[PDB]
Amino acid sequence: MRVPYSYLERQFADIEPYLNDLREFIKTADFTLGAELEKFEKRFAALHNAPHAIGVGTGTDALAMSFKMLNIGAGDEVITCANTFIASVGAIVQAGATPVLVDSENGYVIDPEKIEAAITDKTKAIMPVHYTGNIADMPALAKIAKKHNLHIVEDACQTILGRINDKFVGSWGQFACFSLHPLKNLNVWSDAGVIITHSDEYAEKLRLYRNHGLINRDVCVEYGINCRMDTIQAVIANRLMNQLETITEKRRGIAHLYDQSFVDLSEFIDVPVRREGVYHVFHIYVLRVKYRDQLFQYLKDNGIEVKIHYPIAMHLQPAAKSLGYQQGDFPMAEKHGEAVITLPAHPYLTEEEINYIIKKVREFYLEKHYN
Ligand SMILES: Cc1ncc(COP(=O)(O)O)c(CN)c1O
Ligand code: NA
Ligand code: NA
Ligand code: NA
Repeated sequence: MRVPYSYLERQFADIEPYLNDLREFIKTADFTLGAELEKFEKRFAALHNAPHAIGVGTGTDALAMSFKMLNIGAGDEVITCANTFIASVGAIVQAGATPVLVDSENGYVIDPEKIEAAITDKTKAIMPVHYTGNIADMPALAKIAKKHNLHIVEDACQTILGRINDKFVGSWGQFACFSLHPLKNLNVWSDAGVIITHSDEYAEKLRLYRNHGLINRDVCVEYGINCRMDTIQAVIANRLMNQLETITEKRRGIAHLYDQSFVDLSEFIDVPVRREGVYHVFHIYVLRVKYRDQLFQYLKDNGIEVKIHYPIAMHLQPAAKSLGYQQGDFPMAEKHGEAVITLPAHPYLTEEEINYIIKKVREFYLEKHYN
């Protein structure tokens, strides 16, 4: 059996309804900041019980633009996690700020107990990453931010529908930033980002900033950039998001089945603790395992498209050299690169495929293929 990591071919196999939507959309020629984009934004904001969503060019830009709104840039420090995707740190640098790294904890998110030690006179914000779809410990982070007068920007680019009990992501930061770039639980056919905020003023400012600072075709009130989400992609999003809630819950269901299927293999497989009240959206299903390289080769040889997210931690990337960190600074993020593997875990998998993955993972260890 070959079990694909990507579900895109399956997800968009029933293609005609999308093409039909496009056929009608093209007649309107409403390509730029059009009605469909506003429709999308209102639905997306509502999903997170927030008053405003602003569609922008990419998730990375969403983060950088959030820092711009907060006047965070040259000479400022932004604390984030050493265990994350490059764009998290890239966005800080794009804004002109200096990224400062803190280790992760049991569930791949920023360790709240390690944040204060990293605070300096230059710190202006904390940027927790809701990494793998897990939600950072926001009440703890909010407490720290309040104590030190710091802004929070939530990197939710893997975390549409993320929530802790009564509070959706976006409840704590001035901004929460998301991505619709495939793959995501809600993905369009290109790059796209979204900023949500509860601030009327910041929402208005962002709508100017994403569109050259133009308040109308004749007047630019303040220099801005060209960074808006495409109206035509909002067409795609508006159809797919009809399935967003079901996609996300089914993905959680698969993750739970995996958690249960490996519970007796704690000698070989470390399943992260699932924190109470935390609606982990399982963007990816990541385990820490023994003999990781060997397991990876084995599963691949058996047709399962496993991946590693990611082998080289932020502080060990060539781009990060000038930050001055060294191997040993971030033990959790370092062990992560050595130990993690990601299993295909998307809701377009068949029951047979999911069972096959479980069988092969167990078999590797039970039959001692590591020897
Ligand atoms: C944690 C994280 N933050 C930011 C981004 C950047 O998002 P985008 O690809 O839309 O720029 C990504 C990638 N989607 C991400 O995984
Ligand atoms: Na935590
Ligand atoms: Na996804
Ligand atoms: Na496009």
